[PDB]
Amino acid sequence: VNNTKKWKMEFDTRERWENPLMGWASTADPLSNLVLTFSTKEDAIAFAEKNGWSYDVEERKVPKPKSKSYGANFSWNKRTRVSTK
Amino acid sequence: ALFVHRDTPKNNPETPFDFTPENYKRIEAIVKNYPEGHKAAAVLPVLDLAQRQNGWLPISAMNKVAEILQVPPMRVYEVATFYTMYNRKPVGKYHIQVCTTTPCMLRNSDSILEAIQKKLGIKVGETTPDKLFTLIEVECLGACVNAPMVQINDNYYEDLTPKDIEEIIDELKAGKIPKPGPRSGRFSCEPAGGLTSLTEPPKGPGFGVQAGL
Amino acid sequence: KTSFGSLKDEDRIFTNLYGRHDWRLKGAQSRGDWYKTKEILLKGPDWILGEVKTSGLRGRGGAGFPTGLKWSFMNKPSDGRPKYLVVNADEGEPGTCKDREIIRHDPHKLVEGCLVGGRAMGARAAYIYIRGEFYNEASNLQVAIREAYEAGLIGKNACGSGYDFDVFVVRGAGAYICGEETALIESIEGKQGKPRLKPPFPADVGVFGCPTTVANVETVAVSPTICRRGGAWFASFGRERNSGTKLFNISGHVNNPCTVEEEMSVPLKELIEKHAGGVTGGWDNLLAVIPGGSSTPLIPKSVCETVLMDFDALIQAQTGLGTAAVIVMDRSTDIVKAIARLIEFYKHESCGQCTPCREGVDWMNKVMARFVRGDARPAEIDSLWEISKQIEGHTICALGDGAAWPVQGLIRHFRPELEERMQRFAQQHQ
Ligand SMILES: NC(=O)C1=CN([C@@H]2O[C@H](COP(=O)(O)OP(=O)(O)OC[C@H]3O[C@@H](n4cnc5c(N)ncnc54)[C@H](O)[C@@H]3O)[C@@H](O)[C@H]2O)C=CC1
Ligand SMILES: Cc1cc2nc3c(=O)[nH]c(=O)nc-3n(C[C@H](O)[C@H](O)[C@H](O)COP(=O)(O)O)c2cc1C
Ligand code: SF4
Ligand code: FES
Repeated sequence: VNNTKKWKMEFDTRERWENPLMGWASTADPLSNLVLTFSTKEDAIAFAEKNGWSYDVEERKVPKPKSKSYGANFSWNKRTRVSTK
Repeated sequence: ALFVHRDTPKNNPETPFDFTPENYKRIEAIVKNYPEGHKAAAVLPVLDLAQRQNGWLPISAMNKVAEILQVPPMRVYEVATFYTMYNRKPVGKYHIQVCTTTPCMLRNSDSILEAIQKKLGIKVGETTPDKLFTLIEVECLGACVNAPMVQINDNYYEDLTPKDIEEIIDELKAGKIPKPGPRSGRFSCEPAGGLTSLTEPPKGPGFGVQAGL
Repeated sequence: KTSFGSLKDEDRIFTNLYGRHDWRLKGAQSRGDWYKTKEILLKGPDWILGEVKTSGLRGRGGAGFPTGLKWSFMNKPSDGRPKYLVVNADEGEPGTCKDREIIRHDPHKLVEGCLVGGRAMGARAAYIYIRGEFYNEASNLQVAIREAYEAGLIGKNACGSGYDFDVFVVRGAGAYICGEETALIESIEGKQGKPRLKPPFPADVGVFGCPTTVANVETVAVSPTICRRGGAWFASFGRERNSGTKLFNISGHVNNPCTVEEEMSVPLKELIEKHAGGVTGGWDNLLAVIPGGSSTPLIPKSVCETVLMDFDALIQAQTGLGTAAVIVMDRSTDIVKAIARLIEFYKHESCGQCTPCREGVDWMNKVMARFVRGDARPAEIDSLWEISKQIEGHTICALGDGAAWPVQGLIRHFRPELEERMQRFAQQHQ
């Protein structure tokens, strides 16, 4: 989860097409590889508003805390018995 | 020796296996030993029962044990490939199991393994061409003070010399069944030159019983 | 008492250890078994647990946990679930054949131990997980259990005490790891015998999900004798925290390999030369002794001269007591071949569940198989030591420890013999 730590700003992907000579991915988009890194969401929003970029924000999707129990694999009456180990 | 199955014509889910009805009553008595709702706990006896009716486990005994216990067939395949008794290949009618761990290797189980090899004309893992003797090499059978020893199908043959195992094989080829005991002078596990203990008669009920009982 | 051993025949628990008397019910009641069992049952769980705590009984399975402290984990109120005593009758340890003798020759003692122990722990039934290889012993035990039901000693209103108690026998199917208590639980439940992690301990989550105490055949069978003879009688043998009597299996390179009941802190040399007729070729022919079955580190001749056969004096001798199974090895032994065969046993008997045992026990078997031939160099000895220290302590159950300890004992006491083996390989193959 070390790649899910900091906020990122990317841009909309523009056209990539085939080079007629070699078959490479040609582009006309200067901002096609521009990925910016921000500590918090509001620093990213402030950097987008400072540069006149129309932005949209997706909120951080955090994994909810699960209830883990090893002995629950070996219950008396519940369906959470494992059939093998 | 493999742990994946390939359908041979004699081992497939269309191989005829089915229990006898007295074995169905035995399976009912097995399943009544476990709590209601834990019928899967009867996988290990019933499958072993399938090894006693048939001699080995095709993949129809495993599927039948899976079906009559309402367990998935993989959960029977795991039990069949985990535990070393379940013969997933047909063995001979007498399944000779020589123990070669350290308390038996120190008392020369190598000479007895060589004796069974040079007697039957086979080696470890092979079955004799009449399908009567299968020789393999097993770990500690739990008869260490009676070393060296072998197991044949239920029975421990203990304190063996190569002549003793030659004679046991000779009378297994003749149809009789020998006595599962130490082929030396002693009876079960006592010191071989007479009792060093338990010579006095046992006391009986009431001896040494504390007050207030 | 200061010197221990020379146990008297009147002070024996396992009378008819040798099969010389009638193992059935009319023979067993004529030897003190099933006598005043109802008066043991009626005095409650707390009295029986106190008599087991007073006696100082430790776990005869081999780890030596205090038996009263272990069984008092069940003295707790019912939470709807039933409670189970489970008898560990697997006995897969090389060297160890004592539980075979208890089941084969004193089966009613085990059945009365099931009844008394399950009364102490409030248990509903006894699942005797017997070894699958012990078929004749299992039918032997089933005959005794039929005799116990037909006499009304167990079952409905067991011994006339108003206590309902069943005794079941589950046969194994050929796995040494199914003697480990959680893997034995998983084997009773119809699965692969793979050990559970701890916690939950089996007193919390055990067989079928129930409160469950797994205990050895010996620590269960000696419990009616502790209840009848008193706990102080059992604590009056052996050293302090090393109380009682013990079955010993002296096998290997002795004159008379045998099972013997002996007092707890007996000297090893006295036990060997008194009950087994001594080492073959004399005591000066002694090379090593594996004191307590395969899992314990071996000890050489200079430790075997003075050592006591209990838990604590063998821990101080940097080995363990274990199952008190004495494997004696004379000077004619290729000791590397014996230890490498023992490591081969531990890779054949290893359930494959966690990484350090599944990979490192096979890797130790490959290294030990090259050490037999000497096809190595001395820097691989210390490396092998490190491999054992990466298996020991990091595994789920103690079979990784029991695979690491023979390697560590062989290195610690016979590093020069390994080095001369490898240098003579080097000078005869180069
Ligand atoms: N008799 C035989 O055939 C064999 C015996 N062994 C012996 O087994 C020993 C290892 O046994 P283990 O059970 O793995 O060792 P040990 O760490 O776990 O535990 C011994 C007993 O004490 C109980 N216990 C310990 N701490 C507890 C706690 N905090 N709460 C509740 N219960 C607790 C456990 O449930 C177990 O029954 C080895 O030292 C070896 O001597 C090994 C192989 C074969
Ligand atoms: C790999 C392994 C195998 C074991 N096998 C047995 C066994 O066969 N019989 C036994 O009584 N204990 C065996 N034990 C010890 C048990 O874990 C447990 O401590 C014992 O069975 C019950 O506790 P007790 O010593 O108080 O009776 C084994 C332990 C391990 C790690
Ligand atoms: S260390 Fe070995 S014996 Fe233990 S759980 Fe892992 S594979 Fe099993
Ligand atoms: S070592 Fe062969 S029976 Fe235990």
